[PDB]
Amino acid sequence: LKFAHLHQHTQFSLLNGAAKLQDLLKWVKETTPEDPALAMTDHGNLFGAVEFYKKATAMGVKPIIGYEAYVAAESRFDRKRGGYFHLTLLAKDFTGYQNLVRLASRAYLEGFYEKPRIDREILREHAQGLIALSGCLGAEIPQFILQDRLDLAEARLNEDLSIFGDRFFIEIQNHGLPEQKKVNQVLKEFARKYGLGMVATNNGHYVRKEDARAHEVLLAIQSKTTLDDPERWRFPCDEFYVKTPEEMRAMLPEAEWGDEPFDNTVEIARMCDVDLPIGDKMVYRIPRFPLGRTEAQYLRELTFLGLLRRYPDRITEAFYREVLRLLDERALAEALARVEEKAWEELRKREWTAEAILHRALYELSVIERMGFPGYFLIVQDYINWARGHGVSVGPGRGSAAGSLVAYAVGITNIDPLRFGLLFERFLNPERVSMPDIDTDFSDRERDRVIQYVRERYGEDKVAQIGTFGSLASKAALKDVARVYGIPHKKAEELAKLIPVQFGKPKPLQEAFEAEPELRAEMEKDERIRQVIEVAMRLEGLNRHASVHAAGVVIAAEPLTDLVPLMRDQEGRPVTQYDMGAVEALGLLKMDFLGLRTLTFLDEARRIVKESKGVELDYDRLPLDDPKTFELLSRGETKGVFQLESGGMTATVRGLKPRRLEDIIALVSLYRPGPMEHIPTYIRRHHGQEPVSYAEFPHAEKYLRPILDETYGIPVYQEQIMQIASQVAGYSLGEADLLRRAMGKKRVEEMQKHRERFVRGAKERGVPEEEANRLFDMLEAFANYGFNKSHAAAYSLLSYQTAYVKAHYPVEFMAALLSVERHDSDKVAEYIRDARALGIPVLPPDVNRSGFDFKVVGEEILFGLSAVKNVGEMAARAILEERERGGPFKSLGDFLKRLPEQVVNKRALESLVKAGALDAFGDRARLLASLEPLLRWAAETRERGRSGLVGLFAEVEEPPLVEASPLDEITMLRYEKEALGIYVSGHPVLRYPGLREVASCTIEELSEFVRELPGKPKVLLSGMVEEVRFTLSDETGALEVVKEDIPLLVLAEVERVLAQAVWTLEEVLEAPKALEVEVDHALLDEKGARLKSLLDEHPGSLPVYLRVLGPFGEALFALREVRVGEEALGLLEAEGYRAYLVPDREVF
DNA sequence: TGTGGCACTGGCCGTCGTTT
DNA sequence: AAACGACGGCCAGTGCCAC
Ligand SMILES: Nc1ncnc2c1ncn2[C@H]1C[C@H](O)[C@@H](COP(=O)(O)OP(=O)(O)OP(=O)(O)O)O1
Ligand SMILES: [Ca+2]
Repeated sequence: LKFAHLHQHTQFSLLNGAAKLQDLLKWVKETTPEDPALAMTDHGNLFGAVEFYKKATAMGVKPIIGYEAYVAAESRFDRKRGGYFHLTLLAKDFTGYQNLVRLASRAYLEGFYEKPRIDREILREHAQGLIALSGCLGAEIPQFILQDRLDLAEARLNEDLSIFGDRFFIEIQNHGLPEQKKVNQVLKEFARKYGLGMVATNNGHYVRKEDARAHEVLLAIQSKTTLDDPERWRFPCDEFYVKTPEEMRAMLPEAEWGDEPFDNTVEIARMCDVDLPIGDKMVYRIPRFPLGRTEAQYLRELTFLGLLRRYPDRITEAFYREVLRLLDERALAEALARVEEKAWEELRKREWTAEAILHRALYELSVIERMGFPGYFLIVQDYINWARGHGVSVGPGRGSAAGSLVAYAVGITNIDPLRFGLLFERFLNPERVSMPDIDTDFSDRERDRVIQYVRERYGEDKVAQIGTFGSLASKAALKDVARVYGIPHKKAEELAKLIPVQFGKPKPLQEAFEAEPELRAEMEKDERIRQVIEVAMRLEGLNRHASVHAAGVVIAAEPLTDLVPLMRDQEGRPVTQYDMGAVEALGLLKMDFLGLRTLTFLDEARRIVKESKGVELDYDRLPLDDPKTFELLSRGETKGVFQLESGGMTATVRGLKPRRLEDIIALVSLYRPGPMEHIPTYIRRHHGQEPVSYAEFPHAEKYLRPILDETYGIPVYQEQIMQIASQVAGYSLGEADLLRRAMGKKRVEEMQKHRERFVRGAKERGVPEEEANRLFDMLEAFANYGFNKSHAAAYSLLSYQTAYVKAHYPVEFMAALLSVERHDSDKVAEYIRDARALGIPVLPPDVNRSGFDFKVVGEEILFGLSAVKNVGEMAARAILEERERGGPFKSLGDFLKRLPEQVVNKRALESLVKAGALDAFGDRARLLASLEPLLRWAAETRERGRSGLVGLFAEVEEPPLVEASPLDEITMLRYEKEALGIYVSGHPVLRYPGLREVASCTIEELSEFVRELPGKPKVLLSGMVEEVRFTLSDETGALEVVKEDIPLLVLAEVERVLAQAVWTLEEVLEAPKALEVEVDHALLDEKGARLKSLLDEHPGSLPVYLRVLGPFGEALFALREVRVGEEALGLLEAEGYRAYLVPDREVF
C-alpha cells in the first residue's frame, strides 16, 4: 500500500502555506522510498514551480506542477460585490505546463478581483494537457452539494466533463469534518454514475502533524491577532499534513473506499511527464534584434564607427583606409565589418597605439561572435543610445562591463578601459561559455522611460520586470510577531537592535543568541518575550510579496507566458512570478536598469549651475586632475559626495589626502572589512616613508611589482589577484577568474587541486615552490576582501564629479544635494548643517516664495515645501500651482479658502505652520490655534458661495487671528524638527545658559581649544545624541564619539574622540557651580595682581575658573590655591570683569 | 554602502453597522 | 429612525532584497 500526495500546498501559498520546500521533499522521500511523487498545487499562483522542480529533481522525487485555481462563479471580469471557488489542476505534459502558465498569468492580468481568478471559459480554452480534480470543500461541486442543490452540482459536473473529458476525477479527501461525510457520499454517487474514478488527496498545508500550531500562528500573523482573540483565522482541525499511506487509510477505510482512491493516486503521478528546462536542458532565449546585415556584422559596424568617435587622435579615416588598402566615414566601417576572420589573421603576422586598439577591438569581437553574443550587445547598445538622445542620463558603467573596449566603443560604457587598467577578460572570460551580465545606471527619474522604450521595442508580451521576493528578515520577523503579542512598539524596537548586522542584512535568531549574550536573557525576565523570540525564528525562513526587480528586467525571445508566469504590481508594472535566479536558470536574457540617485542629482546641479551663472557643466569633458576638488576631499568635506559619506570613510579620506582619481579608486576598493585595515599601510607608503618590498617572494618579484606597484604592494583588486595567478602560475586569465571564485567559495578540499596546479606552473615559470605555496597563502588571504577595477573606476568618476561640483559651486550644488534627497529628514538635516557651516543663510520654507525643492532667492537658500513632513506631494504642488494662478497668499484665511481641506488637510496645515512656511502671517502659536475656527469659516464660505450670494453677501471676511501666548524656544524648536526632520535657526540650548556655562567648549571649538594643552587630553562636551559610535551635536556641529533626541554630557579623550563617562538630564540640572570669571586676551601685567588680590580677600571653598579667550582657541585655566567664598561674584562684577556662578566641573 | 524598488503597516478620516 | 460605535481604507510611514 503506497500513496502520492497530489494536493499539497507549499511556502508559496503565501497566505496559508507553511510547508518549506526542502523538509517537505525529504518527508515525502523518507515515507515512500519507491518512485516518490509530489504535486505542488498552490493557491492561485505558480511561484514555486521552477525551484520546486529543481529541488525535487535533485532529491530523486518526481515533481508534479499543479495549481489550485480560484475559479469565478461566472466571468473573470466580474467585480461583483457570486464569488469564487477552488479547483485542483495538474499538468500531465509540457503543453499542460504551458497552459497552467497562461491560466496563472491570465488570473492575475485579466481576472484579479480579491484573489487572481480564472473562468470556466478560459479553462476550456487552456484545457489541453490538464488533469482536473473535483476539489476541496471550497470548490464548486462539493459546495453545491452542501447547499442541497444537487441539480446544479450535476449540471456543473457535466460542464467540467465537457471540458476535460476523462481527465476529470472526483477528488476525495477526509479530515474529521461532518460536511465531508455528506459531500463524499454524494461525490461517490457521481463518480459511479458517470464512471469517473476517485482520487484521494488531503490538502496539506504543513509537513508533519506537529506543525499544526506553527501553522496556526502563521495564520495569526496574516490575521494580525493574538493567539487568543477569538475570531482569529483558524483551520477546522489539525489534519492538513503530509500523511503516511497508513494515516490516509484511517480517514478512508478499506471496507468503504477500496483500493481505487489510492491506486489512482500513483497512476496519475506516473502519467504526469513534465520537463522544464533547467541545467542539462536550458536553451538560451536571446530576443531578436531587427536590422542585408548580420547580427554579428552590425555589432562590428558600430564598434568601428565608435572607435573613430572614441580615439580621435589615433583612429582616423586615413587609418582605416590603410587597413583596407592592406587588403565617407561610415562607408569604411560598413566595409570593415564584412572582413572575414580567415582574412584578419594575415595582418598581425606582418603604450596604446592605433594598431593596438584595432587588435583588442578585433579580438573581443572575435570572442563575442564565437560565443555567439553579438546580438546581446546590440540590444544593450541600442537602448542605452536611445536613452542618451532622449534626455535620460546614463552612468559610465557598472560591474565588469567597463572592462570591454567594444562596450566602451559602442557607448554601452563610458570610461576609457585602456586609459585605466580595465580588462576585457574579467568581463567575458574567453575560456568559459557563460552569458555576461550588463547592468546599467540611469537617472532615477527617467529609468522607467527606458524600460518603456524596451517594452514597446521588443514587445509588450516579451518584456517584464524578473520578479523579486522576498524572505522574512530576522529583524522584521521579531517586530511582526511582537505586534501580535500586544507589545509596545518601542521595547520591541530595542529587541530588534540586539541582532547583529554582518553584511547589509541582519543575522538569524538561531545565531543572534550565541552572538548576543543579552538575547539569551531578555527572555529570562518576561515569559511573553520567551515565545516572541522562539516564534520569530520559527517564522524566519519567510517571504513578503512579489515585486518587480528595483532593477530586474527580462527581455524574452518568445512570448513570456510561454515559459514564465506574470503579475502586475500596484503601479501597473508587469512582473515575473519567478525570481532573479529562477528566471536566469531558464536561460532568459536578464538586464539591470538601476535608478541611481547621484545621476538625478548631477542633473539638477547642471540645471541650477546653468541658470545661476551661465556655465554649461559638461561632466564627460571635465579635467580629472582639478586641484580644488582633491583639496576638498582632503579636507574631508564629503558631506554630499557619492560613495564616500560613511563616518569612517570620511575620516579615511582626510587621512589619505587623495591627489589623483586613482586614489579614490583604490580607497573605495580597499575600504571594506575587512580590507579597511590595509589603508594605514597604504597611507604610510603613499606618504614616501615606507619601502614597498617583495623580499618574501624574491623569484616572483618580477611579476608582482608591475601589478602591485600601482597600489604600493597591497593586493586590493580582484583583477590584481587574477593577474598574479595568471602570470606566476601560467594560468589563463579566464582560469584565474575561476580561481578567484573558488577562493571565495572556500570549497573544503577542492582548493588543494588549484594549489598543486599553481605550484606546477609556478616552478615551471620561476618560483622555487617554497615561495609558491606561501604566495598562494598570500592570494587566499587577500582574495577574501579583493576588487573589480572597472566597476571601481567607473563609480569613482561619479564621486569626483559630485565633489567637483561642491568644490566649485557652490550654492546651487548644495541646493541640488538638498533637492535630490528632500524626502530624507536625516540627510536634509545633514546637508543643511553642511551648508550653514560653509558660509550662507538657510531659511525655513515659505508658501509665498518657496519652490518645490531647495531654492535660491537673491542670495539665500530657501527650503522647499516638499521638505515639510506631513504635507503630501500632491499638496505641495497644489499649493504652488494655486499660488501661480491666483496671486501670492494674502493671509491665513486667504490660504484656507483658496486651498480646501480636501487638498491640504488639517494634519498637513499643522506641519506647514510648524515648519515656518506660514510665518508671513504672524505668531505661530496663534496660527495653530486659529486653524480649526478658520477651517470652519472657510468651509462655510463655500456653502454661501454654492448657494448663490455674490461677493459681499457671500463673505463676512476672515476674523482676526485667534489669540494665544507666544511659543517658547524649546517647544518652537521641537515643532520645527517634527515638521522638517532637522532644526532650522537655533537654539533650544541657548534658552537655558546654565548648561552653556558648565560645558568646556563648542563642538566647533574642540580642535582649536585642545591642540594647545597636554598630550592626548580629556574633555567634557554636551550636546544631542543621534545614533542607534553615537553622534553628538551642538548648535555648532557634530562628532563621532565611542537613544536619539536625548541630551547628554560626555567625558572623553581626544587625539577623534573616545568616550569614558556619560550622564543625563534633570540630573545635570540638579548638580552646580563655582565662580568663573571671563577674561580677554587684553589683560595687563598689573591685573593678573588686580584680579589676584580681589579673590585673595574673599576666602571660602569655591574653585575659581578662568575663560581666557586666546588668539587661536579658548583656554580653561582653573586657578590654584585661592578658593572664593561666593560673595565675590557681586563684588567682582563690580569691575570690568564678567562672571558667573557655574556648576563645579570636578564632580563629573 | 546608494539607488532603485516595494509591499506592508500604522497613523489618521468617512461609511457602514448595530444599538438604541 | 437617530445617534453612537467598529471596520474601512487612506494615505503615509517604514524597513529589507539584488544591483
Ligand atoms: N553587496 C553589494 N553592495 C553594493 N553594490 C553591490 C553589491 N553587490 C553587487 N553590487 C553592485 C555592483 C554592480 O555595480 C552591480 C552588479 O553586481 P554583480 O553582477 O554582482 O557584479 P559585477 O557585475 O561587477 O561582477 P560580475 O562580473 O561578477 O557579475 O551591483
Ligand atoms: Ca555582472
